[PDB]
Amino acid sequence: GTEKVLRLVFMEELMERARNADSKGVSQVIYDMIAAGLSPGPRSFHGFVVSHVLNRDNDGAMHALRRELSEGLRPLHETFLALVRLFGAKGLATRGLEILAAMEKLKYDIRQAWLVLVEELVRSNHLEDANKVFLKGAEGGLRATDEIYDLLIEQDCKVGDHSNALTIAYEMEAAGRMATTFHFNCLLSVQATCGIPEIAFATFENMEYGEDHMKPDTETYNWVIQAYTRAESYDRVQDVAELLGMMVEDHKRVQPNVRTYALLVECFTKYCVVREAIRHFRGLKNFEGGTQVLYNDGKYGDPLSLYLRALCREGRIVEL
Amino acid sequence: PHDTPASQLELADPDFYKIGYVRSFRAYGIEFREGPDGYGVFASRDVEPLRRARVIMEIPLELMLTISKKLPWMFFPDIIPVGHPIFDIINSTNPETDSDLRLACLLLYAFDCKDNFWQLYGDFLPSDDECTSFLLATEEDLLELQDEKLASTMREQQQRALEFWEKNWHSAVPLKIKRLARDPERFIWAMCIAQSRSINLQMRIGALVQDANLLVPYADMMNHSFQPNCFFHWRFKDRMLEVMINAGQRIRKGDEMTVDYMAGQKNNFFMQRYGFSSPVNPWDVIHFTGDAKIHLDTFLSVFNISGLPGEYYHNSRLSNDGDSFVDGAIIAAARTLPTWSDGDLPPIPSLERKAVKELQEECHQMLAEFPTTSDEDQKILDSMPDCRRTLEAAIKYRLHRKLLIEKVIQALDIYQDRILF
Amino acid sequence: GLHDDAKRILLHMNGQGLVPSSKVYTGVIEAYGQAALYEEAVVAFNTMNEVGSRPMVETFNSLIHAFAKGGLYKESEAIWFRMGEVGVPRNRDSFNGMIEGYRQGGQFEEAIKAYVEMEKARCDPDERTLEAVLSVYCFAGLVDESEEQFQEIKSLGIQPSIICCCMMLAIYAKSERWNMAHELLNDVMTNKTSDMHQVIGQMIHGDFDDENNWQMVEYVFDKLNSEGCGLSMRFYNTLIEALWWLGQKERAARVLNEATKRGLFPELFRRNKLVWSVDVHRMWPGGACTAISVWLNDMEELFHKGEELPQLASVVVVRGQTEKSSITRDFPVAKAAYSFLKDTVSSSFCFPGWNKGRIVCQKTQLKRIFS
Repeated sequence: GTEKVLRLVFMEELMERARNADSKGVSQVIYDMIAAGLSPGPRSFHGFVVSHVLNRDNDGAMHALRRELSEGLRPLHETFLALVRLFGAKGLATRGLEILAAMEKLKYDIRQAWLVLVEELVRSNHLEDANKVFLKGAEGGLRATDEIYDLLIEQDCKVGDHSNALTIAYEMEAAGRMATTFHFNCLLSVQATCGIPEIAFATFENMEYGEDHMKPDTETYNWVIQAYTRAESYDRVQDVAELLGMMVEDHKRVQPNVRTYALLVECFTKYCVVREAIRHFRGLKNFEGGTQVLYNDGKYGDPLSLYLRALCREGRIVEL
Repeated sequence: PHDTPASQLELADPDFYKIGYVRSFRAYGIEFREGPDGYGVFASRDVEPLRRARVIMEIPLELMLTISKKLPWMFFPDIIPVGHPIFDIINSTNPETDSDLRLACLLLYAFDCKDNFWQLYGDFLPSDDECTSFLLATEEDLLELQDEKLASTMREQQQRALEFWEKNWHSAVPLKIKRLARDPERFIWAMCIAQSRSINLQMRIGALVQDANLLVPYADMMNHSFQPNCFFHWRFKDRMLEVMINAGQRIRKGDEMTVDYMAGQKNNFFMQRYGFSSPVNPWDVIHFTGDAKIHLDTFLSVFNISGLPGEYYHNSRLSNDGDSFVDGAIIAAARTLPTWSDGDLPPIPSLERKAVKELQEECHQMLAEFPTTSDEDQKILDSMPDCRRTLEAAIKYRLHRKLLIEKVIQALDIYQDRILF
Repeated sequence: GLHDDAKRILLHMNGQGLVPSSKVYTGVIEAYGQAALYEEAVVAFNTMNEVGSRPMVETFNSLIHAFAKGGLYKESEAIWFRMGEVGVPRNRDSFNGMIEGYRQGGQFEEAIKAYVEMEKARCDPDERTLEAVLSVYCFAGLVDESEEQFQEIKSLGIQPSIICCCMMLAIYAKSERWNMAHELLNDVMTNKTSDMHQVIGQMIHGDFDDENNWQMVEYVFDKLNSEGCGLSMRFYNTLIEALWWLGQKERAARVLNEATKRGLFPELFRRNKLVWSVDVHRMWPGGACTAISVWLNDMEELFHKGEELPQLASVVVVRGQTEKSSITRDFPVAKAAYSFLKDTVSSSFCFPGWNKGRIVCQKTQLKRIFS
């Protein structure tokens, strides 16, 4: 009973110094326990580790972990979790994997720690490191949460890495979770800027003739219209018309937006289809900022200017 | 003679297996043993961890009763002829809420329908006395439940059953309907059999894939467990329901084959639908209004719980035997206990001690709320060896809840002790 | 004996992207052992093994010297087996450290066994080893064997070494004699070979306690600190043993206060709200008596202040792997500590249950013994 009474008073100051991030005070308390005869435990070095972590110091935390391991006591799961979080914040993916292997040889479950590692690596802007760590974990046999899948896919598609996004999608579908319209739209966001209008159309046909959860949305039609419109190899004008005809699904939430009208006007302008271009520009006028969206920063030939020139040349000056 | 859970029971009648066998039901590696609680399935062969699942039961579709879930009522075991008013009774029901009524009507008609497997299978079904469902329970049992919500819900379900019987089975009804359930007790027993032995699975016959509620023979004789050894898979080519052992699990001779009903439900739903309660239920919720909050991470650490909040298991590899205090009860406690997690801030011993003492006070209050103790309930249980199954289920539910509260108190005490090491 | 400076040097070398060397790790583990920080030296050696550097004989003998200062003979056997396995050849300094580790703790026969092993492998034992052999009979109750070893050393010895002469004088002091055999004690001042012997010879036995004279003995003390700090601690310990047992008990108190000035004996006093303890792990029985007396006298400095008492007042005696054992009686420092506590104060200091390698007193008990 007396040993518990002493351990209470000692651990009180230990945890207080740990929560106020005084590593020197924690070492003093540990040496005080050593002198008073109270042998340290996995809970004592936990305070030292978290005190080193809260001060964004990694070498001190590694020294504390090595001291705890030399003490003959198995480290707690919280200590390894904090070390993994610190390594993910800094960006040391290899040391994080070493910590994960150290947890695995100690029979600890490494799923939650691996998820925290990949999440911190994504947050720390180390996207490729998080991707390769996730691939290693998937090859190992571990599973991931849906939020991790969505975050990885979205970040890889925003960066422009379609390969890792497709690999993560394949691993997700292998793990039992099917893909929804969000993942397909994220993939098409990268597939449209390739320059080949047939790689996006394959995904569009996969979505269209698939299940209800993976059915296309307005963003999908917009991406495929952008892919077909900005081609550089062939005509691709009847393709846009057939895609617009397929886009005619009133009671399927498939309604046009500003991007749809802008892309349709641009396409019909580039191919001298002035009547349908005016038809869609009349709809684009109703949205606020639609002409600004049509002028897509001037990167693609100023489609608004091309529309104005097409109106001027034929003589339809009232529409001008 | 090694002591095994199968050895304590007695083997079942040869006929029970035979009626299924002549109709193509096949069982591989399992034995049916009857007992005081009822029939159960046990293993008769040592199975090492397998790469893939092994089929212990193959149950054809022609021995089952199946009703579709959605509005178009499709009976693939089509035993109801066209124009029969039993279909008029079945269709005159709400599609979403009440599904046991249609299954009860179908079971009654199958009992009436000639050359049907259920006519022979009904003899092995539990009788009104053997049934443990709370639909066949007196007001004394509902009062002994000591829970007003559950008693009220069961009374409301009994009232619904009586009202449905009085509406559909009126005097002017044809004789073919009247012979189905002449007395309301027969309809209540049919509803009990439907509720306590219903399986919700997705089945594919031909080109149609649908979800339906089915009454499958020889698959309802498997008891309930939260760590199952088998699961109900469907085979569309042979149009049979197959029970397969989980892959990577080792089954030894004498073990009891078990399946999971309602994975993730409290003991209230179990006691409501199947009339059963388990003290090791990992999904039980205890409503604590105390402002105190324990630390979740340190709790799972001291009790060696690993995994995400959606999947909790005791890592017995780190456990190195010893601690057997850990079970589904402490998992349900950690799930229901108020917890706080703020990054990597370390817990304070004084605050956690105040929290656990407040939690112990609240738990003692809640235990004093019930006008009984664990010892009194156990003594009442052992005092009555032969009695109504409903009263035994009620006192067992009370004892299980009291033991859960006591184990929560003990786990909080062990946490307070081990946190200071 | 710099500990913080070693940590700063290690941190700067790590930041510079340069791995340390065997000599750097040797110096680090030596400094960590000087401050009784055994765990830090152990983890430093483990990092030196993991980083890829191969531990040489110097690393292992530094480790055995660090472990020998407090008599950690159990880890000495482990590091000796590791030396035998790794392939490094053992040297005379390692054997001397092992003998000193045996002498500081228990198992006195193992010291003469290690000397026999010296003789077997043609170790050619040196002067330090011969002083350790003389100390072998010193700890045990053998005054007869102290004379023959002193003569065997003097056969080749130029003059009685200061540490050796002080140890022989302490041996004579253990024998029941008030002023007999004090001619060897007074030979210190008469002998002119050592300036220390000239100045402190009257100090050790006589009145050199004069303040100006004390300034001179202070000069003689600070002039010999450059020996390496390994033997200067031994010199101060022998001086403490000589002054207290068969001399003015108050006179020995100055030597400990003198050593505290330059930091020769750190880790001795630890003061904090939770615990107040005195570590006597590396000190000899007379040093233990002097330190416990000074500590119990400093307990009275809080009397007029009425300061908060520590939750546990402890006296560290043995800090090693063998703490959780029943070999507490064999340790000589434990004998002197328990004897002094039993004689001078009430029987309120006892070996506790949480650890058997120290002697502790509760706050309520320390308040009672203080009154």
